[PDB]
Amino acid sequence: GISRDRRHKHRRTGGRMPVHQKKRKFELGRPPAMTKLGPKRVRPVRCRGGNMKYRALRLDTGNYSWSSQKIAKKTRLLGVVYNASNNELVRTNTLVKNSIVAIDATPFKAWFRSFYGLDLGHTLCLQNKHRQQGPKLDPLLEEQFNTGRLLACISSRPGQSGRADGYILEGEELMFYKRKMDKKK
Amino acid sequence: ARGPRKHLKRIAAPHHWMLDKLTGHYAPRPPGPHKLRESAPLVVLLRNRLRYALTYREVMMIVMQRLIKVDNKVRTDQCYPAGFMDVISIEKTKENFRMLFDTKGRFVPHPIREEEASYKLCRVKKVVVGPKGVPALITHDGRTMRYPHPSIKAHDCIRLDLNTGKIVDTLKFEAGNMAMVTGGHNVGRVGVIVHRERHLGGFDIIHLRDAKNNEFATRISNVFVIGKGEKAWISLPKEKGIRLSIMENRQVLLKKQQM
Amino acid sequence: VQTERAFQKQDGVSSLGRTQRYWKDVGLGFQTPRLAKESKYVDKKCPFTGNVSIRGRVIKGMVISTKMKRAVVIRRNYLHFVPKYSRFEKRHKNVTCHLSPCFEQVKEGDIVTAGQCRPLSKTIRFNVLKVEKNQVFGNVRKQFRLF
RNA sequence: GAAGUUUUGUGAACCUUAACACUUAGAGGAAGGAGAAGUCGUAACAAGGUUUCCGUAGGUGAACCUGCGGAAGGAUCAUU
RNA sequence: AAUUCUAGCAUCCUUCUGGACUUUUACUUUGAGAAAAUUAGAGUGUUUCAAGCAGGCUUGUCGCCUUGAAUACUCAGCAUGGAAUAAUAAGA
RNA sequence: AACCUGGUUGAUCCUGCCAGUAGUCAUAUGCUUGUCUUAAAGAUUAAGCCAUGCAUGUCUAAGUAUAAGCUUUUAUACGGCUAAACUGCGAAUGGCUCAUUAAAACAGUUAUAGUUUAUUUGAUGGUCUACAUGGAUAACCGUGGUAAUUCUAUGGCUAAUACCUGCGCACAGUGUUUAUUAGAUACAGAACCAAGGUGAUUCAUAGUAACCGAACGGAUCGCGCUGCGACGGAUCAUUCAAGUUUCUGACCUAUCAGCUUUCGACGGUACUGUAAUGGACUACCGUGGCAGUGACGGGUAACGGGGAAUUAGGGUUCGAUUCCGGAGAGGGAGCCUGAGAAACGGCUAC
Repeated sequence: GISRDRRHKHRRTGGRMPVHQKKRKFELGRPPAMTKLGPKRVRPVRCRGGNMKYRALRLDTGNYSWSSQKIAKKTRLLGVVYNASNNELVRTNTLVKNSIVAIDATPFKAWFRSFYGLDLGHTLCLQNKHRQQGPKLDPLLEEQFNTGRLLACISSRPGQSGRADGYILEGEELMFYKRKMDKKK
Repeated sequence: ARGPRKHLKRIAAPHHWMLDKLTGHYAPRPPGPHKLRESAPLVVLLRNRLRYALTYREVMMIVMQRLIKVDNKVRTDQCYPAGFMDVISIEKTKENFRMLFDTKGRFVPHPIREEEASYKLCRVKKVVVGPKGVPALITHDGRTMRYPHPSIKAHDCIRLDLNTGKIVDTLKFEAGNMAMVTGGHNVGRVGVIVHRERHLGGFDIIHLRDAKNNEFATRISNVFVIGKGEKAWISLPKEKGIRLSIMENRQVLLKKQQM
Repeated sequence: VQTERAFQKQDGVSSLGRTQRYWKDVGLGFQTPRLAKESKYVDKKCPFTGNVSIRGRVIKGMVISTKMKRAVVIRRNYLHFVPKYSRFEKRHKNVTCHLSPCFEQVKEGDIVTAGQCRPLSKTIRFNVLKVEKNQVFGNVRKQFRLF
């Protein structure tokens, strides 16, 4: 199969490396699941140890943590927007780690109304306390909410876990990727 | 290759068992509490030390009576690794054997009293926090005592009760505490601890001093604290881990044989 | 500074900390340099800044080139005994080696100590710990020092 | 969850060309040594009957010969 | 008293209560750790011997010798005492 | 035993080889051979090819018994004893060989904060019709096919520690996945307001906010309000390991001097992949890396070492072969099952 070993390929000197052994199962690799958007499917691959490792193939949804507010919501995905490594993966909408993705933002907007009551577009006391405790929201995130979208980095490896998780972009990361979206335009 | 080796060979066995060269191609192979080369299997006690059994067949006939215990627990497997500072208890004869290191560098079953054969010592490998934030020792034996004192650190011994699970008496690892060696060149030697060098990176070593004022060194993995500065929790074997010299060991031996 | 296609960010610092900088203390009797703490560079593979343990060995030697990016190559010299003739023999091995941009102006023919770590690429196993400025005249590869 | 099927990767096997390696035929040419005794000279060893020898060049049945510059391992350690 | 090793005093550090400094190594010393078999070798009448790791005492019976099967050997690497020799560094 | 004799001449003294001499716990071979103890033996060339038979199977009081079996004791669920068959575990060890292979393997020496681990040993854990859930499968009976085998179809029953489901406090556990706070330490304090563990970490662990079902929280068995142990399975150590990994080390050859790269050569960033680390692999980006101390290539009648022969010291030659690694099962390649195999007394293809 796919040999991960160093017995093939050159030495540092530029010399062929002698090989007197057949391929070994512990020097294994497997074909890469370029997982994407769509309705959910996932395949348990039996690995070394007996231990199972769940290969993503299509993922609709994911758990995405807002960092500053300290909450996380289950959310549907819309599209893959940017990738650092390969522009072909954005072309096909392929979910990988470090991949920048669009997100519904109606879970966060419903929470932000309920928690604070400043909104976007007996308790009251609890809301005020929460506001004092924690709601200004960046100027760019204010514009971003108006579309009904957010931007977020995929943090999990979908191929290993069988799960798209991530975190929402904010501050310097958000200002950075807004350059290289606008530059291609 | 391809998996674990089920046979071990004679000659490729440990030397400190003292299995002979002829009279067998293979040797008994001990996994249990202890390592392969820091233990001795229960067959070669019965046939090649205590001389109860003649054959490998007869050890099965002894052990499947459920007469042999270790640590107040019946072990049915004939090739069980019974190592350093384990108690053995046979109910018929009513005699008990604590395995210590002989001064030459061999295993020997030291016979002991009935009240003494309750307890045994376990030097702790490290201390570590388990789930629900509970603390827990782990031993050289591969026990895991839990809820200790905060007092108890790494590289020091604890008297276990065995009749019950719990600890009783701690000991500390410091200068002026009695300490046997369990491995390497100076095995079977007991002396007070003078000093330890740190060497911040790998392998701390300890210089320490025999009761006839001979000075010698070992790594900390080998060193095993018995008791306080002079005196000891345990009973010791013949010679008490002095290790007298080569010409002395000659002189005492041939003086014996003339009767 | 953001040179590259992905956002270069230091792990250790959370997104809550966006002023704060992470710096490790590598230990083994090696002091953390000041330019690691003060400066704003990233490096994944730095001992003092990122996830890499130093562990096992430590190697001194002479730097012979600094051409490739964030990495050097360090000529070790040693005598090899030849027991028939009862006499020594000068050999060498070029260890290739990581270095971090806390160390400014690492010239060719400098002395450099370097600890072992996990394999970062194919050729490099070792990572730098500390450097020393010295001049060497003519060729560097001629210069035999034993350490 | 079967047969069948789509695109990938792992990839045996066979073939074309080329190079490298190793054996191997060949009319004719031209070496070396061996025989065991032949034919033609006489080159060297004595100042060996033109002292011997070197480098290089040309010539001749063959050893060899002669030109130019060296060497004594010469046949002279030597005479206004 | 020879032969070792070591404290002082001729102007000789200190931060503390063993380690930090003395440019750095090589070198030498002691020590660690490194499987046995083989090899050298302690003990022992396998009838001798090559071998082997056994045996030896004794009308005593929970047999005894709190029985023996020692020990050495195994460039590079880790550690350490040291005043020469030789590299190497430098030139408040 | 740190050893020397014959041979150039008419004779001498040299350089110098040739021949003699001795060993092998090295093969072959000739002639001869009374005894006992120990004992190498299809390695050398053909890792060429194979008739026949054998070399891996296994049951306890304790997984499943309606043999239309046995056995005298006679039991309204089941008397025991057991063929057969299903399930479990093993078959990856051992044994044999030396064709590959020259910083490869191996040796000593590190590291695993870069990881998997059946079993053993010791720990831990109420938090999600609970007097008990479901329907098929052998052997067996009936019955065929084919020239032929460890080929097997159709029909009829019946089991589980096989297979698959699955309530539960005494919103709510543990685990997975991401975000993220604490994880202190060279000194004493004052005033004001709204404490595990390493040389060393992002380690152990606790806390916060959610995520998924794809994993645990026992529908199991024997002896005897109550004890003992058989089996199952999760996490954490432990042990038997294994995979990578640091440094240093090898025979001849220069009638082999320049190799490596757009199709990974050396490095960087970000994926992917793996049990995890890595140009291991993929995108973009830089132009490096090795070499006169022998790179690259060629030869070996080359597996490496522990060792063997050899009577000063220093050496020279051998090591297929008792042990420890390594590789292979006619040549190559692929793969299932499992803790573990790129297995060959397992399978698929040329």
